[PDB]
Amino acid sequence: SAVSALADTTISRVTAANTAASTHSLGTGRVPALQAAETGASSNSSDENLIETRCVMNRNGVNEASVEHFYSRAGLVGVVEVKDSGTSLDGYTVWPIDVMGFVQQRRKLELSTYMRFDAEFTFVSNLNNSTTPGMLLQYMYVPPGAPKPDSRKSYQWQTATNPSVFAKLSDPPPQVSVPFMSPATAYQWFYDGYPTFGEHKQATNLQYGQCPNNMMGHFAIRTVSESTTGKNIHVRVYMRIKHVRAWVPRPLRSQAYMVKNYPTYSQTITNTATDRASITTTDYEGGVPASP
Amino acid sequence: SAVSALADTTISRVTAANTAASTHSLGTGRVPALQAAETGASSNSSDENLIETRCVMNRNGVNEASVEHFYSRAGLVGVVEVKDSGTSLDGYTVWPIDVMGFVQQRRKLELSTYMRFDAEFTFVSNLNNSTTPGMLLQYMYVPPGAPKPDSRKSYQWQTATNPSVFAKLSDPPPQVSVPFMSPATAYQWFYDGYPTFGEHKQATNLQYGQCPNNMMGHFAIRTVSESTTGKNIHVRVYMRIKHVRAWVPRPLRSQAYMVKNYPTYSQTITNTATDRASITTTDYEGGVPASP
Amino acid sequence: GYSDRVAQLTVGNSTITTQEAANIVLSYGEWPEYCPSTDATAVDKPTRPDVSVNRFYTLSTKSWKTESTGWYWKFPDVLNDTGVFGQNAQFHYLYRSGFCMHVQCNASKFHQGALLVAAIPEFVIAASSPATKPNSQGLYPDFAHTNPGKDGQEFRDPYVLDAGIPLSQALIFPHQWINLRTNNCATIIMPYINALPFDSALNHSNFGLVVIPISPLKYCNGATTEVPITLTIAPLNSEFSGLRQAIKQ
Amino acid sequence: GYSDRVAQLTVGNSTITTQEAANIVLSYGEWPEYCPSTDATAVDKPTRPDVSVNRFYTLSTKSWKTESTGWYWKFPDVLNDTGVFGQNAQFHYLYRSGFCMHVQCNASKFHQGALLVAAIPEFVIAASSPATKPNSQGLYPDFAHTNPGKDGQEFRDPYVLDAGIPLSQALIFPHQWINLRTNNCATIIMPYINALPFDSALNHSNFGLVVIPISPLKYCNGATTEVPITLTIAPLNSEFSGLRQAIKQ
Amino acid sequence: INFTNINYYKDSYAASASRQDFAQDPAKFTRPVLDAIREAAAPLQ
Amino acid sequence: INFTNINYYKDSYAASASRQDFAQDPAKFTRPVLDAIREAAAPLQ
Amino acid sequence: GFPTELKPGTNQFLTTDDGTSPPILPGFEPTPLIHIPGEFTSLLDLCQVETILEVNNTTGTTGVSRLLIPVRAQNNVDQLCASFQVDPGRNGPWQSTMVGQICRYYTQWSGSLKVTFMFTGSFMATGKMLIAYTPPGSAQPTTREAAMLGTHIVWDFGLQSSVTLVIPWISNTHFRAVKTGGVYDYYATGIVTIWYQTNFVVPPDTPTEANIIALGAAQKNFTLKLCKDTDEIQQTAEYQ
Amino acid sequence: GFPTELKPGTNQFLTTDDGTSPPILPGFEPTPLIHIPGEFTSLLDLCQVETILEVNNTTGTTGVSRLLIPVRAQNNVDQLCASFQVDPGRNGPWQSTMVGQICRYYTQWSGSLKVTFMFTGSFMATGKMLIAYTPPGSAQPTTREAAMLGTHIVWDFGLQSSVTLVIPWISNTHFRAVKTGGVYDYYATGIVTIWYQTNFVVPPDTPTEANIIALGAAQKNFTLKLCKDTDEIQQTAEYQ
Amino acid sequence: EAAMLGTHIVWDFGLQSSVTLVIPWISNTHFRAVKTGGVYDYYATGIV
Ligand SMILES: CCCCCCCCCCCCCCCCCC(=O)O
Ligand SMILES: CCCCCCCCCCCCCCCCCC(=O)O
Repeated sequence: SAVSALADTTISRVTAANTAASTHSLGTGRVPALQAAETGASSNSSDENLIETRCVMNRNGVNEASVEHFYSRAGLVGVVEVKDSGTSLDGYTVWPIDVMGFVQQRRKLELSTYMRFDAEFTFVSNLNNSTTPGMLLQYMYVPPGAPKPDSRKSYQWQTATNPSVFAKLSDPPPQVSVPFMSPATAYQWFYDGYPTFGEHKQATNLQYGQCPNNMMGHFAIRTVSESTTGKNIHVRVYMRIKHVRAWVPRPLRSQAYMVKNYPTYSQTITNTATDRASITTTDYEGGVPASP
Repeated sequence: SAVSALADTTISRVTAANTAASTHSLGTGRVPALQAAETGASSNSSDENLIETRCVMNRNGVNEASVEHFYSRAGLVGVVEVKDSGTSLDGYTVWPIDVMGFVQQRRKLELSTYMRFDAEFTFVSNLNNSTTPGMLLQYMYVPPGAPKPDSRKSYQWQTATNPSVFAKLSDPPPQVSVPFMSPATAYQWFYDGYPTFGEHKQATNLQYGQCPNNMMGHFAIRTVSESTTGKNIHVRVYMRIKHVRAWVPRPLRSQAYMVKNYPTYSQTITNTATDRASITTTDYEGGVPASP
Repeated sequence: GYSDRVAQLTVGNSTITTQEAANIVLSYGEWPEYCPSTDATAVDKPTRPDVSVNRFYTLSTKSWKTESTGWYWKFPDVLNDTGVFGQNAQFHYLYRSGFCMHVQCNASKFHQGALLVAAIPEFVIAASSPATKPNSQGLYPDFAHTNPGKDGQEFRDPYVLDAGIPLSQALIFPHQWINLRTNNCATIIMPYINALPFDSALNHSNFGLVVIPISPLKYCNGATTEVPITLTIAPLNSEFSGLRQAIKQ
Repeated sequence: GYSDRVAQLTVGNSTITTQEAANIVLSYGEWPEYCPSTDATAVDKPTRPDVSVNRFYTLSTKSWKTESTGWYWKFPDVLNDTGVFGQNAQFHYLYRSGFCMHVQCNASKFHQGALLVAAIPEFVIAASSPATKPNSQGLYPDFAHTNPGKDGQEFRDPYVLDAGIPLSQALIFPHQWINLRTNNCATIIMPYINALPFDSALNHSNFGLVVIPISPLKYCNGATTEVPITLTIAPLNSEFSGLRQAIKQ
Repeated sequence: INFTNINYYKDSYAASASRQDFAQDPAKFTRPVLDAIREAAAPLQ
Repeated sequence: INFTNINYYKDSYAASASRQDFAQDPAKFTRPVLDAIREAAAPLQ
Repeated sequence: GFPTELKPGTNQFLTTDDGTSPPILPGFEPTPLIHIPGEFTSLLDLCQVETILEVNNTTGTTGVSRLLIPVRAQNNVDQLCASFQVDPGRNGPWQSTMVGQICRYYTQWSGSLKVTFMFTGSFMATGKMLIAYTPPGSAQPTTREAAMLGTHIVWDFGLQSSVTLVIPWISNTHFRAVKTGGVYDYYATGIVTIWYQTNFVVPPDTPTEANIIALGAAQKNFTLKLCKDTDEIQQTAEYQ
Repeated sequence: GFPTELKPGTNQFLTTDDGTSPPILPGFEPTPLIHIPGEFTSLLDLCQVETILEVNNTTGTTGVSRLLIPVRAQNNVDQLCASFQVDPGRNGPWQSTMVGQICRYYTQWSGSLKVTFMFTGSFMATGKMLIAYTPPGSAQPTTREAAMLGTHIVWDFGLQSSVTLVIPWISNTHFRAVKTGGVYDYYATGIVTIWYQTNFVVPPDTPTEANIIALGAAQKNFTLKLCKDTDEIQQTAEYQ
Repeated sequence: EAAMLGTHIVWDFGLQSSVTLVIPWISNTHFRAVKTGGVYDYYATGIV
C-alpha cells in the first residue's frame, strides 16, 4: 500500500565526493596540473594528481546546498501600512505585489535569471506598539485586471470571485499557498527588452526591463470597519518559495540597490573585495617560527 | 507492517543483578576478599563470597540511570532581558549562546568530557509582573559569522536565511529542536589548550581553555515594534538534551563556580565532606541495647 | 583526448578558419534546436529560411587600445538590419534562434593582453545615477545603450558590467578568453534561452555579448598599434512566425 | 588467573624492567591505534616514524618529600622539545598518538607512603582567585602552569586537583597507586582521546599526568632521605600531518 | 515511522516543498566545451 | 496499544529522545587492566 | 476539519516531556561521528568505580589529610580505629565518592555497597583489623565484642595490601531514600567500625603510625530511582 | 470530536517550516513547463565554476586593475610576487568569487579549494613561479625557502598558459566556519604565496611587465552547511 | 638524559641478582678491526 510511500520520506543523505589514495608520479606527457583557462572550462585537476593523498571515505552531507533548501525559507517581501489615522483615514491600502523591495529576498532571487515556483505567503499584522487586538482584517488578492477598491466600503470587497482571507489580528498569522501564476513558463527577474513596440525615445525610458509576465496584480488589505478606527496597522508579507526551478545562474549583486524594478548603482562604485595595505600582506599572525 | 514497530516502543525493563545463594567455605588458596587496589582496578568481590547469601531474584529496574534519562530534562541555561525602558531603550538583545551560566545544568554537563547531542530549546518569556500580554517577539538565531543586529529595525531581522521564530507572549512557549551543530565530533566542556598559536605571555591569559568548537553564535531577540514600548521582557531559555553520547566521565565539581567559561575556585577551599567531631563519632542513636 | 588548435566553422555560404583556437564553448551543453511541437504555442506554421539567414555575419570591428574598457552587443538587436535575417525579423512578429558567436583578435607574439568574451543571457543594462532620488531621467539608460545596434556600445564601468554585478563572476556565464599569447579567437555556440518558445526579435534581446579587456593591451615601440577586434556571429536554427507588414522598431 | 609482579616494557630501542609491579592499566580498555580511514579528515598522507619517536623518554625526576603536594605534566607538551618526537611535533601541524606512561618510585621496606598516578584527559588547570570580581589577571593561570614543559608543575591545592574537582574522585580516571610496601612503579597505556582525529601538539594537551602523594612519605632516622620519582613515557602509534616550517610554540 | 509529505488539499501546489530530488550535474557550467579534454593531457596540443 | 516514537518532520534530529538502547558495560572503568584477575585469586602473586 | 477536543494539560510546558519539536535547520547533516575511547552509557557503571572515602572528615583536618584513616601501634587491646555511616546520600565520608555524588542526583537507591581498605604502612608493619558493619537498629558499637556480632571481616596485612568489606543489602524496603535524618532514619543503612583485632606491630627503626585509605563504591546489584536535582552546589547569581 | 491536546509551539510562525497551506485558486493549472537550457539544481555546481580572484585588492587600485597580479622581470632572485589567504568567507580576494559569495550564505564549509593561474604576458616571455600553500599555524612565509616546505607547485610558462594549485582540505575539523577573525582564526585555512622560481625573462623589444589572473573555485568534494543570511549588501529603506 | 637515548636497560635489584645488557652489533662494516686508536677509531664500538 502507501505505507511504503510514507516510510521513504525522510531526507536521504548523499555524501560529498571521496578522496582516493595516490602516490608520486615521475614521468613525461602526463600533466594534470597544466590547464588552458582560455577554453572557458574550469580546471579538471584533482587532489589525487597534484599531491599524495590518503583514502578518505567522505561522509559530509551535501543536501543542504540544493536550490530548494536554499530558497524554501520565508523572507520579508513587503511591508503594507493600512493607514486609518491622522491625515489618511483610508482604512484600506492596495499594495502592488513585487518581491524586489527588500535586499535579502531580492539578492537571493537574482542569483538566477528565470524561476518557476509556488509560494506560501504569510501575513504578520500588528499595531505600532506590536499589540494585536481583535480587529477583523480582509486581505483580498486582486489579479491583474480585476477592479481595485477605492474605499473601505466599495463593492469590490464582496469578493464573489477574488480570493479573500478574513482574520483578526489576534489570530495566528494567515498563511496561503499561491501557485505559479504567470503567462510565461517562468518568472523572469531580468528582462533585457521593452514591453511594447515604439521608438523608445522617451526622456526617462522607464519602461526598459519591465516584463509584464512578472506583474501579478495587487494585494488589497482593509479593516472590516464601519468608520475610521484611528489605528494604523502594519502588514508584513513573507514569501516562502517551494517547488523551485531555477535557470541560468548569474553573478550575485555587488553594488547596493537603489530602486525596486531596475538595476541602478551609484556612481561611487564600491569594490567587491575590501582593500588591504599591499598585495603581499595578510593579517594572520600564526605561531612563533621554530628557527627563523 | 510498521504496527510491530509501534508496539515495541514501551520502555522495556531490565532488572538489576540477582543474588545467588551461597554457603560457608573453609579452605586455603581461595581469597576473594583480598584485593590489590594499587592495580587501579575496582574490587571484583561479590556478596556471595564474603557472607552466606540467599537467592534473590532481583526485579528492581535500572533503566532510569541511563545517560539519556539523566540528561533529557529541560533545565535553565540562559536568562535574557529585552530591555525597552528606562535608560536602555533597545527593544532587542543579542545573547551569546553558552550553557555554562547556571549551576544545575552546568554541573550535570561537566560530568563528562565530550558530549554529542541534539537539543530542544524552549523560550519562556513574560513581563516583570509575570503577565504575558500579546506582544509579538522575534527570536532569531545568529550563527557564528552571520551579521548581528544593532537595533530593533536593522536589516538583519529580515531573516531571509537565519532561522527565526515569531511568537506572542500570550502563546505557549516556543519550542524548537536544534541539531548537533559543531565542527568537531562532540562538544568539549573541557579544552586543555589554546585556540590560537603564539607566546601566550599575556598578563591575563583569558584565551586558555576556550575551544571555538563550542561557541555556536548568538540568539537575537527583539519585540517587533515601531518604537519603544516601555516594558522589559525576560526570556528564560530551557535546553533539553536528546540523542546523547557522553565520553570520559569526570569527577563532579565540588567547589563553587565563579565565572562562566573557566574553572576558577575561591582560595577558601570548602571540604567535600562536612566536618564531624572526631573520626569515631556518628549521629545515629539507634535503639536501646538489650544487655549492655 | 585534447583539443586541436586549428578549426573551421562552416554554416550557410560562409566559412571561418582559425589556426590558434582554444576550443568551442557549447553554452550549457545544449545545441541550438528548433521549437518542439510539445513546447510550441503559436499555431501558425513557422518559416525556416535555412541557409539564407543561418550564416556568418561579420558585423563590427573595434580597435583595441591600451585604455579600452570593452564593448557589448545584444544578439537579436545586432542583426535586425542586415541581410535576409534582418528582413525576416522585421516582417515576422515571433522569432527564435541560437547563434555561434565568433570574436577574432590577432596580434604578434610580441603583444600581450587578454579579453573576456562572454555571452550573457538577459543582459539588462543598468544606469549609474549620481545619487539622485527623484526618479530623474538619469535613472534609466537610453535606447542607444540598451540596443546598441551593430556598432555596439563601449562599457562605462566594465568592473560592474554596467549592471551592478561584479565582473569577476561573469565567468559563471558561457565565456572564453582571448589570450594573445595563446589564441586569437573565441567561439561560443549559444542555444535559444528564453522563458517563451518564440519572442519578438525587436523588443526583447535574448543575449548580451560582451568583450572586456581584463589584462590591458601592451606592446613596445615598433609593433603594430592598431589591433582590431572583429565580431562575427551566425544564427542557428532560426524560425519566424506571425507574418505581417515589416516593422522597423 | 593473577598478575605477575615482574614486567618488561619494550618499545623502540628502549626497555624498562620492573620487579615489583602491580599491573598495567589499559585506559578504557582500548589500545592505541592509528587513525582509521573512516575517521580521518585531512587528506595529506601522514608520516609514521615508527621506532624513532615511539620509544621511552625519561623526562623528569622529582624528589618526594614528607610535605610534598604532588606534580602534574601535560602529555604532548612534555615531549615537544625532546628527540625526534619533538621535531615532528614542531614541523607538523597535525598530530595524534597514544602513550604508555611509566612512573618509577622505589624505597626500602622501611619507608611508607602511597602515590596516586592518574592520567586525566583534558586536564584544564584552574586558577584560585582571592574572591576578586573584576576579571583580574589572577582569574586565569599563566602559561607556565598550563604547559609546564618537561619539568612539570607542582600542585598548589592537590585536594581539588587545582581544578575545583575533588581529588577523592580522581579514581574515575585511568589511575594506579604506588604503594611503597607493595609496588615501585605505575604503568598506564592511554589511547589517543580527542574529539578530533588529529590535533596540534603545541596548542592542545590531550592528557594531564598527575602524581599526588595521598599517604605522605614517612621513615625513621637513618634511612635514605632522597626518594625520587621518575616519569618515563613513550608515544604509541604517533602520526603527523601537515608539514611546514618548524614552529616552536 | 515518518508521517509527512502528505497533501491535505485537492490542488497539488498546496503540498510542502519537494526535498527528495537532489541532483548534481556541474558539467554544464564547468566543462561547456565541445572537445572533451582529458585531465592528464595538455589541453591545447 | 502504544502510539509513540513517531517523527513528524523530515529531519531525524527532530525525533524524541532515544530511550530504548540501555547498555551497561562497566568493565572499561572498573577493570581497565591487562592481566585479568580472577576474583578468588590473590591479585599480586 | 477533523473534530477534536482539547484536554487538560494543553499549552503546558513540562520540562521532562519527551516530545517532538520542529527543526530549525532543514537538511542539516551533523559532523560524522568518529570513535572516541571511554564512552559510558549508564551512571550505574560510574557508581561501581571505587573512589576515596573522606573518613577523616574531622574539624581541623585539612586537604589530602582528610582521606586517611590513621592507624598506629596501640598500648591497649581491642581499640576503636575509626567509624562512619554507610548512608551514601548522607552528609559525611560518602560525599567525596562518585557513588555518593551520583546518589544525590536520585531519590532512592538499592543494592549492596562496597568498601575497599588499602593499608599504606611499611612493608615490615603487620597487623590485623576487624571491620564490622552493624545493621540498623543499633547505635555505633561501644566495644569490639558488640561489633563482631554483625557482618564483619578480619583483615590481615600482607602482600595483598587491600581488603574488601561488602555492605550487604540488608533492608526492609526494596529501596532506601537518599535523604536521611529525622523520620528518614527509617532508611538508615548502619555503621561501619574498624577495630584492632590484634595490635599494629613493627620492628625497630620503622614508623609506628600509618594510614588506611578507604575506597567506597557500589556492587553489581546497585540501582537508583526517581532522578532529582542535587543539593551539592548552590548559586546566587548568573556566572556572567 | 477527537480528543486532542495542543503542545508548545502552537500558533508560532517558523519561517523555515515546510508545511502545507490552503490554496487560493482551486483547480488552477499553471502554464506548461517548456525546456529552458541552463538549469541548476544545486549551489555546489556553482561553487565549482572558476571565477576571477581579486588578488590586487590594494588601496588605490581601481576597476578591472584589481583583478591582475603584476609580474615583472626581477633584479634579485627569490622575490615575493603576491599573497592572499584562502579563507573563502573572509573579507579579501575571495569576495569576488562565486564560491566566495555562496560561502557567505552558509555557516560552515568543507572540501578542497582550487586556484587556476593564467599568465597573460607575451608569447616570448618565459618564467617559472613557485606557488606555495602554507597550512595553518604559520604566518605568511618570509622567504621562498620557508614557503617551499608546504604544498606547492612549480609553474612553467609555456603554450599551456594556465596551471592549477589545489588547496588540499588540510583541517582538523570536518568543517570550517565561514566566519574568521578573533578566536575564529581556529578555522583559518592558510596562506597562498607566489614566488619567483626563476626570473621573468624576455627578449628585446617586448614588455617586461605582465599580469597573472587568478581564478578560484571549489573541488569535487566541496560542501556547505547551515545556511544563513549573508552580510554582503545592506539596506536602510525599502526600495520604493 | 643523553645516555638514555641509546640502547639501554633499566636494572632492578631483586632476587634475580643479575641482568644482561646486550651490546647489539651496530656497525657499518661487516667486521671491525681489533686494533683501535688513531684512524682506527673508525672501528670504535661505543661506550657503556
Ligand atoms: C489571499 C491573498 C494572497 C496573496 C496572493 C499573492 C500572489 C503573488 C504572486 C506570486 C509572486 C511571485 C511573482 C513576483 C514577481 C514580481 C517581481 C518583479 O519583477 O518586480
Ligand atoms: C530559533 C532560535 C533557536 C536557538 C538555537 C540554539 C542553538 C544552540 C546551540 C547548541 C547548544 C549547545 C552547545 C553549547 C556549548 C557552549 C558552552 C561553553 O563552552 O560555554
